[PDB]
Amino acid sequence: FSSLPSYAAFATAQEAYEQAVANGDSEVVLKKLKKSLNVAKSEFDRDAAMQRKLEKMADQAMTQMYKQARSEDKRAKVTSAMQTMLFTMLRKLDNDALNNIINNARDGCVPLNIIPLTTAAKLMVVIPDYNTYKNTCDGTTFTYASALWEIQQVVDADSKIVQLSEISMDNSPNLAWPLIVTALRAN
Amino acid sequence: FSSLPSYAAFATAQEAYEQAVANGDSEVVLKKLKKSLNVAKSEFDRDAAMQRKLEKMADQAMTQMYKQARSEDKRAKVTSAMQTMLFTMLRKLDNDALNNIINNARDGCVPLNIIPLTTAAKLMVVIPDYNTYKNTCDGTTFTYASALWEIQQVVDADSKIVQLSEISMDNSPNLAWPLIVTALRAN
Amino acid sequence: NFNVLFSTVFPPTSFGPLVRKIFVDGVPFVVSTGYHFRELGVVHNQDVNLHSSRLSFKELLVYAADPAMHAASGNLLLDKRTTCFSVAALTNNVAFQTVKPGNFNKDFYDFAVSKGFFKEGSSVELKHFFFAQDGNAAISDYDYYRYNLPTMCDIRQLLFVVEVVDKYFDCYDGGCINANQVIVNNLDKSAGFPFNKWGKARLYYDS
Amino acid sequence: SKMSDVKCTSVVLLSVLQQLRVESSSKLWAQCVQLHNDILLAKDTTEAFEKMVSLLSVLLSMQGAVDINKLCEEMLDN
Amino acid sequence: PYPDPSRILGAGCFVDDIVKTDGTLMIERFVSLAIDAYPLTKHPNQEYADVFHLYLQYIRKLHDELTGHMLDMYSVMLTNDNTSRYWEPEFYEAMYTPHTVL
RNA sequence: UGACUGCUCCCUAGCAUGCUACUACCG
RNA sequence: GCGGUAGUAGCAUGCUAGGGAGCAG
Repeated sequence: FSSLPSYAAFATAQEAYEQAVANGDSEVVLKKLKKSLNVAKSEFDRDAAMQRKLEKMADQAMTQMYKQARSEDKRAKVTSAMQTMLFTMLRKLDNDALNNIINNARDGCVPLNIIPLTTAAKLMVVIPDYNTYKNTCDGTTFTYASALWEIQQVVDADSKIVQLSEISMDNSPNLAWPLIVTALRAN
Repeated sequence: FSSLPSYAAFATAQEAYEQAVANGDSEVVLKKLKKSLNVAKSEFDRDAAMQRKLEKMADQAMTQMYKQARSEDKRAKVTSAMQTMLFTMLRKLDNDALNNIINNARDGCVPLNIIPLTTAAKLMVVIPDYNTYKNTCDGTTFTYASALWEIQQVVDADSKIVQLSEISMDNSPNLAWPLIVTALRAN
Repeated sequence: NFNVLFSTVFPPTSFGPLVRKIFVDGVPFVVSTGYHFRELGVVHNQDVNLHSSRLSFKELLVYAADPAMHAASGNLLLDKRTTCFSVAALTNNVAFQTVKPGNFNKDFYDFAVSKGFFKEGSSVELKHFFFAQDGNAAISDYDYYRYNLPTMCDIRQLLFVVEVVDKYFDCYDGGCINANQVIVNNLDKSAGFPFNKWGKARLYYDS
Repeated sequence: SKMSDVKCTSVVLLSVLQQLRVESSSKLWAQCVQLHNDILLAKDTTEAFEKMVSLLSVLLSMQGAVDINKLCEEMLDN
Repeated sequence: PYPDPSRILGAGCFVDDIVKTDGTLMIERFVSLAIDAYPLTKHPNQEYADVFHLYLQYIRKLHDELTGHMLDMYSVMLTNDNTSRYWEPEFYEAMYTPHTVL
């Protein structure tokens, strides 16, 4: 803002004109002073305006390109995360029972609702009350979905271990009742 | 805005021009004086508004920072504030049962379960000294929470049953004192 | 209309996505390549490739939103709290979510009381509060879908009611637009199921 | 004016109870929620007071929790 | 149109924390709530207008509290330029008069 | 853990247009 | 003598962008 190309000419002309004015010369030198300084300031005006416009344009361009780079980095990391999640969940497919039921299909297509029903290894049961409990998972082994399951653990709504010896009719009102039963496929 | 050099220059120019005009003069002097005056007037008038905008903006910024600091402070004392407020409203309610149970808890006689409302169901409290037993339990009836209850069991810190006739002024200080009375709500 | 009536005979485990096994660089996947609707019958996908090289971004997005892998890599679940069909449990624990009460503005209440408000027998009283809920509330509210029953319609009358409704919806214009003409407000909101583990909608509209 | 006061006090009491990690016990939290929701729907001012006594008994029967005596000496509850 | 007064009062008294229980931090909540509750002043019943008047007085009290409460410990001096419009009925009456000024 | 729409108020930044003003150039 | 042009300042108007909040289905 102080070392512009026209600054040298403008300042030198102003200094010379004002020295001539301080010399107390005639009115012609004053008119020449006025004209020269007017045109000098007029030419300095656009040189002082266009540069300021250009700097702000350049700054906006820099900001936009920086934010584009940040967006690309975020895209790369989300892609890596999704790939990791998929390849991690792949490793639990039990690839022998799944293959055994896939090959029985006449064209390779099977409903999705029967894959956990015939290939899962663990079963979870949520029991509202004792009357429902004694009709579904009474004892230590029960049958569901044409298979045999054996109990492995029982917890309550607070996630604390509960032993089957205290799930009775008398002791029922002393438990956080939304019980969760975990079993394993037998044989 | 009378603390800037622009104001000083404009004031001196104003005084000089006003004095010259009031003295009476020609046209060229007036033209030169106004040409040297108007630039200083514009110089003053620009800053006269720029300073105001700066000052109001600074005031708004300080306001916003005070608000943020106060909110951050306020969201870190919620437990104590809520407890103090709750006990203030509990004072203002002025109920006899609430006052009774609050004083009882303040002296040491707290309950062990939820106070029942039916004509049945068991209530258990702890009586740590003989004076509380003297105040509340007299005879075979129990007065708690502005109600009437009937004692049916007394248990000590050693869990041995103590009959009601045993408790007396000098006959008490040979006992495990944190007694546990279990009563039912009288009709 | 006829499919709605005829679909009530067949077993309920034969409806939904149809999956099969595809290979990506020699590893096997499980993806959905069709659907079996109760109303629209059997629908098969048109662009399915079994053997393929490493997949792109939109294929990852499509395969991460399919319930096939999530259901096939989970445990069996038998839930007796509700009567709706259950598929699988994604974890080893059941989540119980509660609802908290509100916060009391005591200064405003005192100011209102000091001006003759909330007196006995007044016609203005508080009946709007923040109600709290216990652990088993989400499933209890979801269990209200038991009021949805299969319904057959009078087709010869619906085919005329639809014409009258279309006459009602006649003063507008519509069609498809490109991806650069879509207007979205508040891009700082949730994105869905699998996607809420990595960011909001801004992340997926920028990436 | 004696009813809105008890409803506001019940709201504050439930907030205080929730701050003390009470919802880590499903039965107690369910009972507290039921009482709090029943107070706000009351129409007469006797049932609300007995339910208020029952709800306050939950906070009083927790030894460590809070200091009844300090909170009573701060120009607060008598 | 006018709403149920109980809804407006309940919105005034019951909130989520930080959003209220300190009115000075958010005075623009009560301005919107008073905008919603303006047409209650033409109701033949008397408490209905009292709701709107109470909201206006609370807004003025909150502003005075903020200015004094900030001038006291700190030394920042506040001005009341074009702020009194929020506790006079003419700012709210203009939202129900046809001449869509936004 | 926080969905899809619609309307309204407040604050800041930019753009466009208009009004007035101060200098300067040109005829 | 009148107009045009070039900067500069204040004021007003409508959009776009960002943030905070309110109501309704």
